[PDB]
Amino acid sequence: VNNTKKWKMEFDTRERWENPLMGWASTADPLSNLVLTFSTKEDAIAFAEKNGWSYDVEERKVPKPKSKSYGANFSWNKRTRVSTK
Amino acid sequence: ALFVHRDTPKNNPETPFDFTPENYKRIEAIVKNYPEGHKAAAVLPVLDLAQRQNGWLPISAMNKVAEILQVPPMRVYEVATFYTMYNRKPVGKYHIQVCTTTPCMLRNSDSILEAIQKKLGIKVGETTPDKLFTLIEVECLGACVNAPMVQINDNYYEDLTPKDIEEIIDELKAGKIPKPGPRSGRFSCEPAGGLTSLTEPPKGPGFGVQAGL
Amino acid sequence: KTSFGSLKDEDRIFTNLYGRHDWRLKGAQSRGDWYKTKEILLKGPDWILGEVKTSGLRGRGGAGFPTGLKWSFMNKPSDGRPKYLVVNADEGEPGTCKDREIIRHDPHKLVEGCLVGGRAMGARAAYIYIRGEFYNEASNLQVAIREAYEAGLIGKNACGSGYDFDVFVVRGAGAYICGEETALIESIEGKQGKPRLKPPFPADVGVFGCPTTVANVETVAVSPTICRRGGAWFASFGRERNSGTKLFNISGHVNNPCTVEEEMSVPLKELIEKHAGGVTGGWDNLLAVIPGGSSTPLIPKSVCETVLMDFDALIQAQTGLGTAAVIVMDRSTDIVKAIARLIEFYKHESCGQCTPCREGVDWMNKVMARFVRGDARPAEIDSLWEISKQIEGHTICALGDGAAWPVQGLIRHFRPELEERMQRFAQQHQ
Ligand SMILES: NC(=O)C1=CN([C@@H]2O[C@H](COP(=O)(O)OP(=O)(O)OC[C@H]3O[C@@H](n4cnc5c(N)ncnc54)[C@H](O)[C@@H]3O)[C@@H](O)[C@H]2O)C=CC1
Ligand SMILES: Cc1cc2nc3c(=O)[nH]c(=O)nc-3n(C[C@H](O)[C@H](O)[C@H](O)COP(=O)(O)O)c2cc1C
Ligand code: SF4
Ligand code: FES
Repeated sequence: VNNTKKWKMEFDTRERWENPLMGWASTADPLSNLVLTFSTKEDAIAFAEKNGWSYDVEERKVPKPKSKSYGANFSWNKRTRVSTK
Repeated sequence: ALFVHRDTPKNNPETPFDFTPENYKRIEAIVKNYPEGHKAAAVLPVLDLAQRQNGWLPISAMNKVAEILQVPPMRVYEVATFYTMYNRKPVGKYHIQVCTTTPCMLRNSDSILEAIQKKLGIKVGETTPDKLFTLIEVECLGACVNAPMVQINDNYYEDLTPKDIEEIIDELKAGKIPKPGPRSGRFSCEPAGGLTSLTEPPKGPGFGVQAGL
Repeated sequence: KTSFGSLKDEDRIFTNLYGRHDWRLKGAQSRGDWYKTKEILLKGPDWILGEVKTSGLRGRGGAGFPTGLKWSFMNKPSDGRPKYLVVNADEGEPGTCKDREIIRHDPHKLVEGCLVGGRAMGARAAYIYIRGEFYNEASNLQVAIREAYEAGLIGKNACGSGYDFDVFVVRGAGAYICGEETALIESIEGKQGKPRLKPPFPADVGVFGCPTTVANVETVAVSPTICRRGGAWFASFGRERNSGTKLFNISGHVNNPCTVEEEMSVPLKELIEKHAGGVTGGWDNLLAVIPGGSSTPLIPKSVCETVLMDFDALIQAQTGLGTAAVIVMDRSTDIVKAIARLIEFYKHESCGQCTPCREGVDWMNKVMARFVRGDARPAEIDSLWEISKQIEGHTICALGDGAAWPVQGLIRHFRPELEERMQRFAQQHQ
């Protein structure tokens, strides 16, 4: 989860097409590889508003805390018995 | 020796296996030993029962044990490939199991393994061409003070010399069944030159019983 | 008492250890078994647990946990679930054949131990997980259990005490790891015998999900004798925290390999030369002794001269007591071949569940198989030591420890013999 730590700003992907000579991915988009890194969401929003970029924000999707129990694999009456180990 | 199955014509889910009805009553008595709702706990006896009716486990005994216990067939395949008794290949009618761990290797189980090899004309893992003797090499059978020893199908043959195992094989080829005991002078596990203990008669009920009982 | 051993025949628990008397019910009641069992049952769980705590009984399975402290984990109120005593009758340890003798020759003692122990722990039934290889012993035990039901000693209103108690026998199917208590639980439940992690301990989550105490055949069978003879009688043998009597299996390179009941802190040399007729070729022919079955580190001749056969004096001798199974090895032994065969046993008997045992026990078997031939160099000895220290302590159950300890004992006491083996390989193959 070390790649899910900091906020990122990317841009909309523009056209990539085939080079007629070699078959490479040609582009006309200067901002096609521009990925910016921000500590918090509001620093990213402030950097987008400072540069006149129309932005949209997706909120951080955090994994909810699960209830883990090893002995629950070996219950008396519940369906959470494992059939093998 | 493999742990994946390939359908041979004699081992497939269309191989005829089915229990006898007295074995169905035995399976009912097995399943009544476990709590209601834990019928899967009867996988290990019933499958072993399938090894006693048939001699080995095709993949129809495993599927039948899976079906009559309402367990998935993989959960029977795991039990069949985990535990070393379940013969997933047909063995001979007498399944000779020589123990070669350290308390038996120190008392020369190598000479007895060589004796069974040079007697039957086979080696470890092979079955004799009449399908009567299968020789393999097993770990500690739990008869260490009676070393060296072998197991044949239920029975421990203990304190063996190569002549003793030659004679046991000779009378297994003749149809009789020998006595599962130490082929030396002693009876079960006592010191071989007479009792060093338990010579006095046992006391009986009431001896040494504390007050207030 | 200061010197221990020379146990008297009147002070024996396992009378008819040798099969010389009638193992059935009319023979067993004529030897003190099933006598005043109802008066043991009626005095409650707390009295029986106190008599087991007073006696100082430790776990005869081999780890030596205090038996009263272990069984008092069940003295707790019912939470709807039933409670189970489970008898560990697997006995897969090389060297160890004592539980075979208890089941084969004193089966009613085990059945009365099931009844008394399950009364102490409030248990509903006894699942005797017997070894699958012990078929004749299992039918032997089933005959005794039929005799116990037909006499009304167990079952409905067991011994006339108003206590309902069943005794079941589950046969194994050929796995040494199914003697480990959680893997034995998983084997009773119809699965692969793979050990559970701890916690939950089996007193919390055990067989079928129930409160469950797994205990050895010996620590269960000696419990009616502790209840009848008193706990102080059992604590009056052996050293302090090393109380009682013990079955010993002296096998290997002795004159008379045998099972013997002996007092707890007996000297090893006295036990060997008194009950087994001594080492073959004399005591000066002694090379090593594996004191307590395969899992314990071996000890050489200079430790075997003075050592006591209990838990604590063998821990101080940097080995363990274990199952008190004495494997004696004379000077004619290729000791590397014996230890490498023992490591081969531990890779054949290893359930494959966690990484350090599944990979490192096979890797130790490959290294030990090259050490037999000497096809190595001395820097691989210390490396092998490190491999054992990466298996020991990091595994789920103690079979990784029991695979690491023979390697560590062989290195610690016979590093020069390994080095001369490898240098003579080097000078005869180069
Ligand atoms: N008799 C035989 O055939 C064999 C015996 N062994 C012996 O087994 C020993 C290892 O046994 P283990 O059970 O793995 O060792 P040990 O760490 O776990 O535990 C011994 C007993 O004490 C109980 N216990 C310990 N701490 C507890 C706690 N905090 N709460 C509740 N219960 C607790 C456990 O449930 C177990 O029954 C080895 O030292 C070896 O001597 C090994 C192989 C074969
Ligand atoms: C790999 C392994 C195998 C074991 N096998 C047995 C066994 O066969 N019989 C036994 O009584 N204990 C065996 N034990 C010890 C048990 O874990 C447990 O401590 C014992 O069975 C019950 O506790 P007790 O010593 O108080 O009776 C084994 C332990 C391990 C790690
Ligand atoms: S260390 Fe070995 S014996 Fe233990 S759980 Fe892992 S594979 Fe099993
Ligand atoms: S070592 Fe062969 S029976 Fe235990």
